[PDB]
Amino acid sequence: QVQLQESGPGLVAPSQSLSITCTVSGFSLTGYGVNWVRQPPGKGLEWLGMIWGDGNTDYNSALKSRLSISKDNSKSQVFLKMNSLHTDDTARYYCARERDYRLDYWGQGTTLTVSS
Amino acid sequence: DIVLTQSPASLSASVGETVTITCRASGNIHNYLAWYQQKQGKSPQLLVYYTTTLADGVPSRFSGSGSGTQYSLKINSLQPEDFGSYYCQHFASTPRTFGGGTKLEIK
Amino acid sequence: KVFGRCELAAAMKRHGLDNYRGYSLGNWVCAAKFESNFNTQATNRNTDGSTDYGILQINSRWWCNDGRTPGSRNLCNIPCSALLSSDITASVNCAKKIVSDGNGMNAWVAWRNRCKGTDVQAWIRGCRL
Repeated sequence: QVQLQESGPGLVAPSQSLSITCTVSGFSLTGYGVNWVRQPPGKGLEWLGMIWGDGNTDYNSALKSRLSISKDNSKSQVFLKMNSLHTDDTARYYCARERDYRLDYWGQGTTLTVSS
Repeated sequence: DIVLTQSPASLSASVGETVTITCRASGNIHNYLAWYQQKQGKSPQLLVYYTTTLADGVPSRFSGSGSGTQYSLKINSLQPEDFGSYYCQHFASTPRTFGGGTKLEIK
Repeated sequence: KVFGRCELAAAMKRHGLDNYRGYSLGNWVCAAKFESNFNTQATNRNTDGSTDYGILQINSRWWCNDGRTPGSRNLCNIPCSALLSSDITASVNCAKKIVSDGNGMNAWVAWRNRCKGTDVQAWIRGCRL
């Protein structure tokens, strides 16, 4: 069964970083990309970046410099690492599987709040 | 970046009604466009990919069409479970972007 | 005949491979690349009477009949030398036979190992089709 589960810190401040974890199951990371998408309170979806099955990564041009995505194929985990936090980074963060140009399975999303 | 202009922002419809939600790309996306539905407090769910292909399990009252730069999601005879929000996303290259969303609500 | 990637892509789109069983067109070009290096006359002798043929390297033991392979099934009901042609209609028609569902591309070991999971769309981007 395909599952994506996010785990994050929940609350962070502009002075720390932020690493969210995406623990997948029911499929190999070598065969699929995993995208990171977020949704600000009462806002629409925003694309952050992704890592392909081959380990290459692509990022939202605007947030590219604050982001880093990596994964451990053996642990079945994908990581979103973000820094230089702003309060506008407050959002629900989702990892979703990419199967040949469509996000077919999405995690439940973790809510992150960026304080002072 | 290719940006997507989705409209309308909100739609008020009755069950049984047919509604159209459009997404216009700022550049040619070559049919690599998906639609998602997000219901109150749930992750988005894939409805349509590559402009026209319904995802597995999706009822046939949903149909996508498009080509080039203007894309549409049509819902024929809308059902109670159809209300919620809809977003289009392109996959023409990276970075991918989503449309601003359309809120479909009960008239 | 060695096809250029866009040429191969336009041919495959013509023959209905774009989004065939939900597989984006790039998957097909990537598979051709790694299987035969785009060479319609590629051939590959396997450890068993088997031999893979043409652009998508179709196997002589199960899909095309070469009549030189211990145990053909000729599931594509085609002679293997039909596959060794400049025109890809036969190769494509057999491939469509092989890919019955959304996981059918696994038929090609190179696609599963070298294409699945990568940006296969890269093979067709910039191709006029």
